[PDB]
Amino acid sequence: PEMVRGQVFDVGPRYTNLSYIGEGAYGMVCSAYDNVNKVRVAIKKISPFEHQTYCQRTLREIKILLAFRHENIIGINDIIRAPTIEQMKDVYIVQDLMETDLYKLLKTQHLSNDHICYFLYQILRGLKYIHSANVLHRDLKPSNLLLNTTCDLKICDFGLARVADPDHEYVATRWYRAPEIMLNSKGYTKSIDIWSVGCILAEMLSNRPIFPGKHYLDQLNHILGILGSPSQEDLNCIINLKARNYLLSLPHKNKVPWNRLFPNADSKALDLLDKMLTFNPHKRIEVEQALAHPYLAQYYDPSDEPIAEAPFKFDMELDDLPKEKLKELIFEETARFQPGYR
Amino acid sequence: PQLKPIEASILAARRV
Ligand SMILES: Nc1ncnc2c1ncn2[C@@H]1O[C@H](COP(=O)(O)OP(=O)(O)NP(=O)(O)O)[C@@H](O)[C@H]1O
Repeated sequence: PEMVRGQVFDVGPRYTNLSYIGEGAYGMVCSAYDNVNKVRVAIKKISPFEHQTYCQRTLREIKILLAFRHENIIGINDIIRAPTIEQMKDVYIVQDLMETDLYKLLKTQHLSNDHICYFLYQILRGLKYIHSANVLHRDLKPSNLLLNTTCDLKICDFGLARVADPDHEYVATRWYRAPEIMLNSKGYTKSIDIWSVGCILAEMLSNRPIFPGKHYLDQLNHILGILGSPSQEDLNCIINLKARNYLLSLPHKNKVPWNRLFPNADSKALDLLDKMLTFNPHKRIEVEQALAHPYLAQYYDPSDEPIAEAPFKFDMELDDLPKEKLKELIFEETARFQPGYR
Repeated sequence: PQLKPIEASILAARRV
């Protein structure tokens, strides 16, 4: 088989010419050539079987991506793994090849207001479909927005996605986490994705993350430094009046108007930004509302903005199964890409 | 990395 940076990529003979693209903790991503279909694809080797959390993440991403059909959401073209459970040590997910992501792009490229507007419409368009299935993505951030030079945007990486439930784990970055998650919320509400989207928008507008905290309390300090100290009702809407004490310990800070940051931004983008980054999740703009905001009027089209057929449902609680069970589920979930499955 | 116009996208295309 082919070896990429010292690792087996056992995807032949159908897939060949693997070129390394990128890396995460238990997964590597390569470009490749599909000789059966004669297209360039992306292949993710994922080796999650050592840890429960990775297993559960992998199963969520698989089930959701196979259940969703949307222009603005990455799909899964094929999945390769061994023919017995004992041999299965890795899983390869074949996806459409995208050219870059928003994170890698913003590194080297000032966006124009036109691109910003159109990228945001695309995110929210994908998100509408997501939320309409009653799914929360929960990890929206630039590195999860895949793009082409044609300016198509696809949302990827649903390892932390769940079914919304107000109200009867965690993450690389807190940078795009809604304030309520540090306070009183499990992030089981659709408002958390909206906050992430606002964070993303702010980052396209200025090429830098708006709230780059280094740890839990610092993340809050960044957020409040812009949004200003919260109102007593935004307070004690709390499910926790004992981290609220911590809030009280902080000096009052004023709301730094959005035109002082982002002085050149379009007034309508800034206005939509204000509505997406509101401290109170209940006062926070929803996906349909945001799509309908005047900033996105040119692209706004309910008739060409698809909605899920039904709510998604897991059927088993994944968080709570041992990795052995989860491995077995992963095996049965991928059997449909095996030759001779019935 | 350098972006072509919006008008390239097929989604954007069905906006005309
Ligand atoms: N289908 C794809 N087409 C092109 N690039 C992709 C694709 N899927 C993932 N990537 C890229 O692969 C790299 C990271 O993949 P990934 O394994 O998901 O990283 P991670 O640590 O798992 N998730 P993230 O924190 O969002 O980077 C990035 O450079 C992405 O741009």
